[PDB]
Amino acid sequence: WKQAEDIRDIYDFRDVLGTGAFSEVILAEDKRTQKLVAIKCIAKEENEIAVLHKIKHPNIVALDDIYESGGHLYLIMQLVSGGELFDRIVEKGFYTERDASRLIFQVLDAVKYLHDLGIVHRDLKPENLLYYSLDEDSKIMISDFPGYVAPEVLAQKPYSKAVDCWSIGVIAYILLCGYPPFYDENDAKLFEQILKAEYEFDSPYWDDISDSAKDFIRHLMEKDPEKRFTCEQALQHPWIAGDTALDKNIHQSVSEQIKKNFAKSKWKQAFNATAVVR
Ligand SMILES: Nc1ncnc2c1ncn2[C@@H]1O[C@H](COP(=O)(O)OP(=O)(O)OP(=O)(O)O)[C@@H](O)[C@H]1O
Repeated sequence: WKQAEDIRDIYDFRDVLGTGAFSEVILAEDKRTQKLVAIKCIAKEENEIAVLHKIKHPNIVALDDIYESGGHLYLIMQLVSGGELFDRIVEKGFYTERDASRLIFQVLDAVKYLHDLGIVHRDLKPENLLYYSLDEDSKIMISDFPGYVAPEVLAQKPYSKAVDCWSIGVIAYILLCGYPPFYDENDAKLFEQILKAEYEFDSPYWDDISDSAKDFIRHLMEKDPEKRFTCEQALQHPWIAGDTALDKNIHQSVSEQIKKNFAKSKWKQAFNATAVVR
């Protein structure tokens, strides 16, 4: 933790890379080194810095430094130039259970590590899952330090690290069909479906998906936090540890469902479709 006289003495603030609820992420140059970073600027509505600065993991975005101004906190992060999770899936032509499995393994591995350090996302979502670079074989990254929230947290019951495993469960669902497992225009009923963990592998969107992927999802999207798979157990499941994930081209359907259920995606495919032509 440092205290900048004027942070712009240290960093050249450029483009807004993304936007949060209470934050915005900005592309900046470290003027001292010429290296490119992402800076999360958080408005003012240590113990955290200590553990957060100790985070060293391939599939987690590094917290390089922290500066504090009059009314802001500036988190100097590893720059990632790959884009969000669903954006890439929608923009690329071939998608399989295998690609989904290879993505979940990484998320599990990263989250497991975070739980060993005592960190608990609790708000892990696809917007927090970014590709490291633009290449096809690029790894996924957790950036951060509406259905994704575990039933117990919404029940205001006591909860633990297991809430992240539920969140990972939900992402795996969308990664295989393209739409959230809990959907309703009325917010009140939506929270009831989540609290009851009531969901199905409805046809025909779930016709080509293997049984092992379903069983896997069932064990993470478990209402009981004590029956729910840990990161370790899910990492030991055949769908992640074995060879049960299929190589069926399930892209078109998953992609269209994402474009339908997520506003950003429909024209992210369009921008990229036009930008690549040149
Ligand atoms: N290290 C990074 N490199 C490049 N882009 C990033 C980086 N971190 C975040 N972004 C972009 O900025 C967005 C904001 O990230 P965050 O602000 O961490 O996500 P969020 O969905 O807004 O979660 P929250 O509302 O809790 O802040 C990301 O979705 C992504 O588009």
